[PDB]
Amino acid sequence: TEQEDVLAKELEDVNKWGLHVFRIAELSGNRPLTVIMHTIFQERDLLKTFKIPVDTLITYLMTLEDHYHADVAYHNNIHAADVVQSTHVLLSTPALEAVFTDLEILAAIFASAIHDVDHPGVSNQFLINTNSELALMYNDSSVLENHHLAVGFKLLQEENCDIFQNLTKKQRQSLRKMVIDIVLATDMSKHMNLLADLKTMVETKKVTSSGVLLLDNYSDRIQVLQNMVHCADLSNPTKPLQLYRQWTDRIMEEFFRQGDRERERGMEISPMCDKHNASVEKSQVGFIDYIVHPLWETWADLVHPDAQDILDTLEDNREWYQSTIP
Ligand SMILES: CCOC(=O)c1c(C)n[nH]c1C
Ligand SMILES: [Mg+2]
Ligand SMILES: [Zn+2]
Repeated sequence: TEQEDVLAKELEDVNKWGLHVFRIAELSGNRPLTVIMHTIFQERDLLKTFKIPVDTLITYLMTLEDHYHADVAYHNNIHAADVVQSTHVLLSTPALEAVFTDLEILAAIFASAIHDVDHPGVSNQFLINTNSELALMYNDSSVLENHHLAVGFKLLQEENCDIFQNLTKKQRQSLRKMVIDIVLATDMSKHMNLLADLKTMVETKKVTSSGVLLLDNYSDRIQVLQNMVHCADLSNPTKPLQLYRQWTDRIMEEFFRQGDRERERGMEISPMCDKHNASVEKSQVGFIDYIVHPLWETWADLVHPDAQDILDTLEDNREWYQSTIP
């Protein structure tokens, strides 16, 4: 049908920053994670490399996607698809050419796909403050992130869902460890420490004559993968403005809903969650200045000059949001 043809055409931009992910979500019947993951797995020849049966991949992807909440405005299957595709583009950076193995590539992409699964639309701090069952289970540390991992891995056990069935025991152990290390690193409470270590690597950077990064041990390799997926997670402000604005509307909706729950419970309303006392534009400029730009400028230095266009877009968007403040 016409819908299928237009979807296929939009998916031709899968290797580009600024993919029309919302349009893909609409055209696919709200299956952006399934179609984008499938497209990327075919593009990178991952099904053949890891002997993943196509039916198994689609079954797992659809099940995983079903565990993202359709009533959560930001932390849903569209965000997951976006982080997956963003990681996919970052992995193709010329400075990282042939740096990571196929298993490491698989781990980064899989981690991106499951990284927010079953997100309830409220923060770790909210879960801790409300004495939730999740915070009790996880002892207040990386509560959501531990849960996303547990669900992502548990779903592999469903009927015809083990996409890693033909990996060796060693490969399965290695992939699991890498995925856990990556998703736990998406917890924002770990941002400052991750950035500090990324800055240290940039200062002690070792490269070939062409500018390709030389990473030998696991500690350095996983650190780059952790920061890569963290950058992908925090990539909305670096995308074309039309996309960024849509992501902002979505996170503000989610935040305001959390603030409504806090207000009625007599709790202090979390930053950016009070719909009656919000400054959306000022908050975006602040988030770029204090979190997103420091991170992306450091990533840009690591892969210089491959991320210049991304950094340029970030700065363009910061300038535009600032202009909306009288
Ligand atoms: C698109 C704008 O996103 C944010 O402001 C934001 C913050 C702050 N925390 N998480 C997100 C996604
Ligand atoms: Mg998360
Ligand atoms: Zn996320």
